[PDB]
Amino acid sequence: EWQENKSWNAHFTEHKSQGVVVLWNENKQQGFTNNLKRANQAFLPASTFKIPNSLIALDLGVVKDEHQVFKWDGQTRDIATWNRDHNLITAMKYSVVPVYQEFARQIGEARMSKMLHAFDYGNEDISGNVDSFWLDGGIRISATEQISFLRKLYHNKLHVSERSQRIVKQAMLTEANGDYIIRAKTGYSTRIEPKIGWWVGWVELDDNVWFFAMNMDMPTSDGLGLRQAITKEVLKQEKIIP
Ligand SMILES: COc1ccccc1-c1cccc(C(=O)O)c1
Ligand SMILES: [Cl-]
Repeated sequence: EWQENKSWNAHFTEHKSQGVVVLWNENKQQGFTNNLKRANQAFLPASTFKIPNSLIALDLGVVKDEHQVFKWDGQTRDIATWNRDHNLITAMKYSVVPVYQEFARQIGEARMSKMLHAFDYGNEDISGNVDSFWLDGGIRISATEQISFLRKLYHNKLHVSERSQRIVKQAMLTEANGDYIIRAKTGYSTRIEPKIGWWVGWVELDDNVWFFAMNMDMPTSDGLGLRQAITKEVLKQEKIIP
């Protein structure tokens, strides 16, 4: 069942923005969103693709574990945190595209395509360059499809090993305190219009889990912090977090 709550639009408009938040109550199997249409519109996944990419790299042995060091290639890039060595944990934390581009090359087109189909991930279309298709190729995924994929990951139901799924969920760890745990991944899509920011993941409570997926218009990098800020305002309004 699905319910549309347009009152959340206030959280976007008060920030002169537009977007969608989708929430899923796992216990009650009920979904909530401010915009049913946009919840089902398909966008480039951008760095949210690091979730499936990590799973595939681990399950194929391209990545041994979360400690393996991927050495900086020595090319100075405009994002300072990328000009350093990384492991899976820090590569996720800092959305280190060049590390995941190498993952994709080693995975290869054939295995990547098969695995995304097994994951039922978005439109499952890797058309484009194997090392950038999630940034400017043909792959697309909606906010509701992100939730479906994330629910499988949470339950270890994706068609990779349990170990691979546990490692990626560890690497998704974003926030934890005495009230909740958030495992999530941000995304920032600029190469194909409309430019958007993503935040997808879930909130673990003592007795329930709330999956979430949001995207919003992102004409400049100035508003990136609104991805988390708007989501949490919705979570607070729905009394999911204090
Ligand atoms: C394509 O990443 C960027 C492009 C332009 C400006 C900043 C970034 C950036 C770099 C790393 C993480 C994030 C982020 O999702 O918060 C954003
Ligand atoms: Cl953990």
